[PDB]
Amino acid sequence: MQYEKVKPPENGEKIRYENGKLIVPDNPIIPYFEGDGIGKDVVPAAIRVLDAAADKIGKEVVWFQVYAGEDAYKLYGNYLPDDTLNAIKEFRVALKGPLTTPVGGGYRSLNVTIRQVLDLYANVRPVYYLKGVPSPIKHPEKVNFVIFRENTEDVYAGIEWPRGSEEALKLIRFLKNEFGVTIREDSGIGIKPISEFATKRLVRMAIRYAIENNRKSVTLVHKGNIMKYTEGAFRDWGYEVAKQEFGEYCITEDELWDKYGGKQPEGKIVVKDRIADNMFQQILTRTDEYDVIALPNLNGDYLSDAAAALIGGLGIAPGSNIGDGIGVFEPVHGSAPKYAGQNKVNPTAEILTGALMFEYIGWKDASEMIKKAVEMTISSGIVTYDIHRHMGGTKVGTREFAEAVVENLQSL
Amino acid sequence: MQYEKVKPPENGEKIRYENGKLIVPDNPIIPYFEGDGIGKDVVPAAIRVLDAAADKIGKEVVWFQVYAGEDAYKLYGNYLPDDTLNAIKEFRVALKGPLTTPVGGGYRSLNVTIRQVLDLYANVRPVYYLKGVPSPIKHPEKVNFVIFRENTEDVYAGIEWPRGSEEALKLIRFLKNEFGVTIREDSGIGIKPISEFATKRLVRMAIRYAIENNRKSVTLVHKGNIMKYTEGAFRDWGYEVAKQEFGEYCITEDELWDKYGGKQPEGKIVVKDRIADNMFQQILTRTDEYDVIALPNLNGDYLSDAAAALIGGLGIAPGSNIGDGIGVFEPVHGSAPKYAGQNKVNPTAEILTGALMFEYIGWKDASEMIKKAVEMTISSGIVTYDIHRHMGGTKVGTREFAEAVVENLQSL
Ligand SMILES: [Cl-]
Ligand SMILES: [Cl-]
Ligand SMILES: [Cl-]
Ligand SMILES: [Zn+2]
Ligand SMILES: [Zn+2]
Ligand SMILES: [Zn+2]
Ligand SMILES: [Zn+2]
Ligand SMILES: [Zn+2]
Ligand SMILES: [Zn+2]
Ligand SMILES: [Zn+2]
Ligand SMILES: [Zn+2]
Ligand SMILES: [Zn+2]
Repeated sequence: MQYEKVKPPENGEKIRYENGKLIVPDNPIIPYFEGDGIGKDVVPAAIRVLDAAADKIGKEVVWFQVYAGEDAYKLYGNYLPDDTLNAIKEFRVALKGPLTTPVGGGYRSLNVTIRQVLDLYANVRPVYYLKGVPSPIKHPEKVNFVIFRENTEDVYAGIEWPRGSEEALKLIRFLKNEFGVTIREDSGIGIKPISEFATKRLVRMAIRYAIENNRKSVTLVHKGNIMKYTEGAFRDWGYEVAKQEFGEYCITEDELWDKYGGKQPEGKIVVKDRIADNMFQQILTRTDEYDVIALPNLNGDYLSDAAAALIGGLGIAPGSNIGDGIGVFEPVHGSAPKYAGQNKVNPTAEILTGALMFEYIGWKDASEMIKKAVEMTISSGIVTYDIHRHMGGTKVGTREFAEAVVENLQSL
Repeated sequence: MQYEKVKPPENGEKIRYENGKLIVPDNPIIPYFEGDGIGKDVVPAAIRVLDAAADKIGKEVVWFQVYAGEDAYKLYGNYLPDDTLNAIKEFRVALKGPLTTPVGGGYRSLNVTIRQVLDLYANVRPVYYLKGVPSPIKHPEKVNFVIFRENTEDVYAGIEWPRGSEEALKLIRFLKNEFGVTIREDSGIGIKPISEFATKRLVRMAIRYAIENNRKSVTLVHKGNIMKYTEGAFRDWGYEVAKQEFGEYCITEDELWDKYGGKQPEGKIVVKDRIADNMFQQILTRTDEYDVIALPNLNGDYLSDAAAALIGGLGIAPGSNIGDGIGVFEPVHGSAPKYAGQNKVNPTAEILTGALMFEYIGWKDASEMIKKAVEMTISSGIVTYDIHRHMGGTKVGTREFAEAVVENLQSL
């Protein structure tokens, strides 16, 4: 690719993507940017940990520092340059730290435009428990999900207009004359679009994941009993993909009971569905019963934040945005201005999202090694500010914490 | 008021609604109906407990039996007859069992028409812990919320059209050519209206409730960071109700710290706001910081279910649908056909709903006595089979459970 104010490294190898299969080297070049505030601290930390987890299983990563945020407005005059985008476009996995939405924008607008120009349609969140991390629940150890969230549409597509505005007012009056529907005039208005195409590729991804990692089930979560033609369609469209594209692998829950007596044949993945508002109960009492979960945008967000709270909270949650043969990896957490000062914030989220990057790369044995080592060190009592909370009497800084997990990794 | 196939009782007095107020005599006539299946068990049981609570406090409910569901159908040819709707309209407050929505109609439809004709715009749910109920979390006793959910608008109002229907395609095209919004045509399409009127009605009642019952706070829950003109509007309209209608009582969080140094003078209500997806953590880790919660329709449903899940579940949840000087009190659970008549099901939810009804009509002390009685009974390990599953104890029938809460009620 042609790069402006930064060149790739002479020492690396591209990851490639033919068919739908991702071809990964032993020395892949993977771009990353520190991003804003806290990122200057946590991303370096994840790097050192991933460095050691790489060189532990006879491989190496060749990091390609690109830029985003302040670093970029300082350098290109722009917060999200062509270079950065084009680096991921070319190299297909990136590790990112958190961004700050510049004065003017809209919520997480730099993260919006990244998923847009790169077509990252799925937010993928693994939720699991590490021993030693504090939990508000009695049985956090039973929690083990991977959540696949459609991330392009639903109410979160930002299609809406304020009360009393001319566009709002025309929509309401349109809906009156055309369909005889009557929306009070003093109303703000949004629109909720869910499409066959977008539902079907998110689910197709979740199922393929289940097959490929032999998870026992895929659960479709929807509110299709009140919202028949948006949420209810997500369900019908998700079932269709299981039924029409994966009949080798997928059986319904009707099929589980009548045809298989309730036995789970090897190879087969159960595809089931649960009403969204009941899932909050299900992850608390039937935690055992869910692995891969596939959800629309809103439900995806709520359920996955609910699940993280069981397991130690959002501050340590690893995230991902994924499309076709391409992925971008950041913690679910923001950039926090102050961070108590420097070197005091928790790198665990970034480290574990680093681990998630390796899983998507194929090096899932190295991902596992990172999880165990993060655990061994949190269990030891070595923790930063945020987990000294409910085990108070041992501290240690951001750098010192990453080093201590490095200690534990090399110790296999 | 006229009655086709029933007659109101000989010996009571109407509760009255004058100025903003219920005027409740010692002997109110209150209509009720058993409803379907499980209803023939738990409603009579709740009645036994409410009679003992009223008597102990110098009061009497003159019950007025009316019908809905099957019983109504046989008696009237109408699953939801005129006299039932009218009895509630005349006598203002009603206790109900659950209703199976019959073969092929508007969803939880009987309950839906009830709240439409009677204009019950708030769904109100107390969430609190009773010792002796199994709980998945570490500090259940910190849970003490009352959730006010706007129950007339939002995506739950079913304004919505299937993919490729003329109605949908015409809406999609209109949005493309009028607002420059491109919606994929393989989309089903809903609309999310949120109006001043509905919102201010809900928030008003929530803040009144907090004043009348000395609750420390009202939290507005919304996803207005992403949905500026719907949820965001809910937020701001709620703040306007606080400042402009309840200025003598309501302080913002900023005021709490500026004006009172973070204390909380007695009599001031903190009105604050929080992001809906952040709320699942909050109710688990900062659970003592929340009291009165006011939400729009969909957030209200997810959050209140997720709160019931902390405390023993939906099987035990009291519920309320409320309007201006009018209220219908139902448990949250359905009619669970397969158990009908067995003297098996747990009547705690009806019982607790009866208590919620007592608060509504101003008998707060009786209300407190019934919750207390239920605790003591369950604490003792006197439990119906649902709790017995998990706790062990003395398995007891529906009736003997009620007999046991009566005997506890009388010792207090
Ligand atoms: Cl978030
Ligand atoms: Cl009739
Ligand atoms: Cl429900
Ligand atoms: Zn356990
Ligand atoms: Zn199709
Ligand atoms: Zn089809
Ligand atoms: Zn979220
Ligand atoms: Zn240091
Ligand atoms: Zn009296
Ligand atoms: Zn106004
Ligand atoms: Zn619900
Ligand atoms: Zn027993």
